[PDB]
Amino acid sequence: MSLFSELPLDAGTDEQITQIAVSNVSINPSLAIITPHKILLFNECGEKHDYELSRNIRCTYVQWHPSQPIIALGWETGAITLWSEETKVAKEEPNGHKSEICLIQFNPSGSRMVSADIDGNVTVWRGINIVSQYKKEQSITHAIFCELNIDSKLKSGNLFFFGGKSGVVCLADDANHCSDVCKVGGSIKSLLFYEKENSVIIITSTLLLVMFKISTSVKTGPSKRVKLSISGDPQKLQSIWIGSCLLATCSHENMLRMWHLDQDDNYVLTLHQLAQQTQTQQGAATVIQSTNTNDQITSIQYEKRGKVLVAGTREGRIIFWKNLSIGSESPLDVDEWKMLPYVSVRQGVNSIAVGQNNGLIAVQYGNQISLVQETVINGKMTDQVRLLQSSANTIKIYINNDISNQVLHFQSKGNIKGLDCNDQFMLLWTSKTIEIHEIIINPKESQTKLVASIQEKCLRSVIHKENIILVNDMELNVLNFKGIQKQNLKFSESEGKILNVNVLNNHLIMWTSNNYIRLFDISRREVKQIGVTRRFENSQGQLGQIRYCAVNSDGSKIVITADQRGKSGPQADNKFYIYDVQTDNFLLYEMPAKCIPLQPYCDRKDRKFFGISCIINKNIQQEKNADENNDENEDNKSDKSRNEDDDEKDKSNLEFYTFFVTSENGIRKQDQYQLESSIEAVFAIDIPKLYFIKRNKKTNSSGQNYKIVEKYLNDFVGLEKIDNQIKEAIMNFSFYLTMDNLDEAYKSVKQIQNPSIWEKMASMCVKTKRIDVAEICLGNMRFARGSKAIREQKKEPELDAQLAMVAIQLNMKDEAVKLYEQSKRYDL
Amino acid sequence: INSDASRKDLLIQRAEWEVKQGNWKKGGELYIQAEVYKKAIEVYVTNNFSEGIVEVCRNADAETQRKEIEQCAAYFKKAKLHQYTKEAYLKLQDNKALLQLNIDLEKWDEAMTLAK
Amino acid sequence: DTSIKQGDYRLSSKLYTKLGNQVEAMKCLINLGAIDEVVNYATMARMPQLYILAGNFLQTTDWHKNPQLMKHIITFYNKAKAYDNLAGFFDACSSVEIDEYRDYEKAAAALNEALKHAKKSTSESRDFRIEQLETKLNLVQKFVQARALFSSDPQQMKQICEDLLAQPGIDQSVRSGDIYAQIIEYYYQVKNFSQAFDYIKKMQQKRIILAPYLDQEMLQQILESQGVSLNSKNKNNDDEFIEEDVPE
Amino acid sequence: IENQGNNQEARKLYERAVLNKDDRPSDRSKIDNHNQLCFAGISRTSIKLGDIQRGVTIAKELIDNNIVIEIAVVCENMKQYLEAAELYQKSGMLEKAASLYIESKDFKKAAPLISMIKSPNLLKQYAKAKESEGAYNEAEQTYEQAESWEDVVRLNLDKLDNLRKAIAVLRTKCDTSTVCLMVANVCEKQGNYGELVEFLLKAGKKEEAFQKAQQYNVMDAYSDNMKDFTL
Repeated sequence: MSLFSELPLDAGTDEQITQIAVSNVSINPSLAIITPHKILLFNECGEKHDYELSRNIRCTYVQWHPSQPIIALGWETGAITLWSEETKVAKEEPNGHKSEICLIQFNPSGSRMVSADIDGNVTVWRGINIVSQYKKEQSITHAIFCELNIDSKLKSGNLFFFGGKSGVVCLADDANHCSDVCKVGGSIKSLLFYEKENSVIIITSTLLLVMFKISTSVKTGPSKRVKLSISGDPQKLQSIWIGSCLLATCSHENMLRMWHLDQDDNYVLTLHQLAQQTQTQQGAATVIQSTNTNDQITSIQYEKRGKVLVAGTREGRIIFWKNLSIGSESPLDVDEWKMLPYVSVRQGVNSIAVGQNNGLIAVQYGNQISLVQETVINGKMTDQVRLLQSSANTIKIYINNDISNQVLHFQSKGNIKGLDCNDQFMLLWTSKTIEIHEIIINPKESQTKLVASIQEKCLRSVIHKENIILVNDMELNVLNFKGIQKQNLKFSESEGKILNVNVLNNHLIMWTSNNYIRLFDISRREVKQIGVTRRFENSQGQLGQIRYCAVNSDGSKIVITADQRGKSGPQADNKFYIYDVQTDNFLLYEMPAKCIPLQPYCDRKDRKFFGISCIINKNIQQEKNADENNDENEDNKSDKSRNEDDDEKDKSNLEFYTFFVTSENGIRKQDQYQLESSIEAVFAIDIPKLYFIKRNKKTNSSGQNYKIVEKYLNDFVGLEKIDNQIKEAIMNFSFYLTMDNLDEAYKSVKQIQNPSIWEKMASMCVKTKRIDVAEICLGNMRFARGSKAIREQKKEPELDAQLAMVAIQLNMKDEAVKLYEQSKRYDL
Repeated sequence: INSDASRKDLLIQRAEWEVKQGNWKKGGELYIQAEVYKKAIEVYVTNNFSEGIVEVCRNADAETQRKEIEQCAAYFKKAKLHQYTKEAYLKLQDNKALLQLNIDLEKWDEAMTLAK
Repeated sequence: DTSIKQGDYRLSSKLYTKLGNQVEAMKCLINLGAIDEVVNYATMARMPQLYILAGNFLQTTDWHKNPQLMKHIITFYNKAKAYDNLAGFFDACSSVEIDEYRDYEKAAAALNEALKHAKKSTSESRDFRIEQLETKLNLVQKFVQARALFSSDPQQMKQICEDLLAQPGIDQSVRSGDIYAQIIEYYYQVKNFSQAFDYIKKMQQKRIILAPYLDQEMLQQILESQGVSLNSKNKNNDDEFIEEDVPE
Repeated sequence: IENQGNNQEARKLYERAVLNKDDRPSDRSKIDNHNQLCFAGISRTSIKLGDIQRGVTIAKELIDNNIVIEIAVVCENMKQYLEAAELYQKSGMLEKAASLYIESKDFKKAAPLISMIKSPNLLKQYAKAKESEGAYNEAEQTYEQAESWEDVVRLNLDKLDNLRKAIAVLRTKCDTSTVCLMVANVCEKQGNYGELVEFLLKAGKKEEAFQKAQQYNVMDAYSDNMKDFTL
């Protein structure tokens, strides 16, 4: 499902490395390197910048702006510097501090900042201007901006809490109002903030986790003092926040502790999974040391954008975890977490730094440095063209030739960030440049030639006809093959930052961080915005936070799967939305809580037909079953022996559902498909075929291959015989039967008639639980045996028995068994 | 009434904050006092302690706590406490409960004699 | 009627519903002890009397832990315009909050809502009810004032706390045990163990148990400061309470 | 013969069958079932052939509900909406009947339907029908009661100019900035602009409100409220 690309980097400096930092600006990451003398800057490619920020005055601290490329720096003399790389401007305050900087920290907004020195002076600044100063005893180790749940007039982002080796924590603001909470004492290693209960979490060297509740005018003792069973070094212990309320702690030990606050449950991740990885990888001529899975982890870091947890062992290994728990709430147990293949390191890792740019990781071991990036499997579909990004450079091209599907393996110069196609050309964009190629299709061989290459920077590029729309976070311009700018369009700042886009036919949609939806049309030679901006806001209130969006063929219907974010509560929302441009309303469809929608998929041609992928939420169903089974259920005998364990090896929690959308009745469920564990993701949806990505576990290489799997729909299996005009009639009948519009379905069926069509009609009638139309279809079949069986079976008050009779007449055995079980009938 | 109610309520409250730290048997016995049946039965359900239930039912008033003994006997029957069910039914003398026990026990001779 | 006599409340309720006698059906369903069908038939029937009956039945049940129950109670009392019943419901909510969560601000908000709904009522005793509510509200607000003054003023602590304690019938609105406990806790914060123990004694002679309102570790430190065993004092206090109950 | 599309032959075939089964009075159960089926057939074929009156009548006396529902579905699918609506009402399922009444020009009978059932989507569609008709105050109240009050304030701007009622509406609908500038608009046509000051203070859109107030010399109240946000 994902791959990790590692690039070793040359330090190029005789002096030993001290500190590293990674930029968090959504595009064009920058690396700050702090040595005792020189300050170095690295780009995304890892080459030394021509300009250097090294200064005679020693650099002692560095910090990145949460949403801006402007860097904040603190010298050994207490002077502060604010430096913008994009414009190359330096603004240094001479009277920053009278003592060496110990830590710098930014608020989530990026406006106010808190700087502290060893002597205990803590100054809160606006940009580069001093706002307020506090003199506190002893050095303050850390200071984090706090957002307490206070009234709007009293609410302000200037509030922050700071902790130190003196064990004194106080609430302070930019208005010089210092409310000394104080309390506790000693060397406080780490302090964390919790929003729901306005709580403070303290980890000290005393091996005691402290859970304070703080109010503006009310002070109270700790709610609970948790004792930690840790065999590692207490000083080295570090903890990180995972999800909504999870806490992950490691103290230079083989064990990783996780605590969940909602039920206060503790569970431990071990490194025996590393032993499993070694066993699965030591199946060929690979030089790997013996399985010493008792090693200690130097550092642990988490990234929200990739939902990826990275841990570094001191023997030279890097281990990855994926958060499979849908929604923003924290995982509850080990089963939700997934363990990704590891990457070996030459020597023991020292430092791990995380930047929110494709989950960029800077790994430092000894005096050596390296970059780690994540590449998610991506797939592009156009007519007769399938593009698969199997690796950073390897590209799988599939061409639909009726004699035999043609497979091509293309090798690029290096890593590729994004792919697109339009059935004529293919367009790739990487961190370096953008390339366009033309694929020549011949029965003997399919050849691809590079049309051109343009060196421009953009987030997402969409090719259409002969022009490319390049979209960046705040703008979108149009380019031609030569590279001229016909036009550009901007966006307002208050709308937020554009998160992601989707494109289909001649309609493209995108959504921003503030749940704003924008629609554009590219059918015209120049792109044009259709309609007006629409906030994801209902008249009753905000529906939630957008998670995934999709658009149908004509752009009339838009499918949305969003998270309501119920304030540290229910796991997002399992009910999805459909939006109509004509009525400008967001209809809401409710689906049973046993499943959670994950990602929608819209049919290329049909406006009404679409599909939804679903994840089966195992934990809630297990809890409900445990609660329900403990009620007057004792010693149930027979017909219960190991019917729930051995079937989970090939069956995963991935399901597919099909739906028809109309403005009259809304949403109706059509069919359900079960996805095996081999299937990795849904590639695309087509009228005759469904495409999926399948892992090749049998591959003996380090990286398992990925293949495209084509499957036929439940109403199309068996009919292997010329599909040219049949699909229209089949879809019309299915829609009319879902609508229960019997007369229209009959009049549509009349014009064609065919025995295979007749048996398919009977199958739809069986699956839709309608008998009389099934009898009519069997009569049109002129199958005397089934009709005789039906007439014999008509003497039954239960229609389920008759439906099972029809199913066994058309050779559906397990469906007949299920119907027999549902009807409480065993003699038949 | 008022003084007894006040004292019993205060000691049951203290019982609540003490059982929060954890005391189930000694506390349950200390705070029996008079008519603490709801809290006592909740404690017994939590601890699956039926001996205290039998003590309460044998110490219960005959003409006022009849339904309490009936539900205690039902709990005994659902917990396979056959002898406790028999003695509680003998104290009850109700044909409904006896017939329910006879039909649930899957036997028919005592069914003869009770139906006759 | 035969089903009512025999306890077949479901059949009798269904027969009354099919006959149009909805009040008998509601009585039978209340006797059945099920909530959902009662709420549903109250919603479809739209009879204010049935709304009041359903609201009272839900008031009897555990409306505290279920927000839907109190939402339905409020909706029923709004539809039936039972302003007095809704005011009494809000007063009971505030009383329970004071009794077992000690959240006096939420209690004050509930008392304000009850006062508003009583001011929307038309009963003959409404004004009386109103004044009762406001009196309680006033006392609660005064205590709430002190709850804020934990940031600013000690002398205002002493003055307001003594004024509230001296008011007869204060426990009907604000429990004096909480006031004494917060006085003792503040004195421990100042570490004036002499006055802390004096107020501990004063709280003792009012014949209310110290444990519900005061932390045990607080009390044991304060008594260790004086230098006397807490167990013997507690036993003596219990014996004195029993000996005071004996003549009463 | 209704599958083949030959509508005329259905009438005579069904009539002959009806006469033949009416000639025999014995075993009335099967005869009645066949009569119901044939009556449904003549009803549907007459509706498809435009013989509305006889078809709707013979649908009326028939008692089987699901068959009547199917006939109503067919007749609303072809051209006839209102007759389908009365057939829906007489078949026991009326929500689609109310939807069609508010779809058609039958608001007089749709008013009781809005009265007992509280369907908010039905209320929104009824208000849309009213604003299409031209009744501004009736659609105004209908939008007030369901949830759609954003257009209520702009319609008050256009003709109603009911400022006190609008103020009451925002105090019962949890006003946001979108309506907080609607009320800037409502107070623009007063000449006092103080209520504009308080409304835009409630808005949080406190930049252009600042310059508008200082252009109109109302620094007293606006500065009094704004001395706590920015300096």
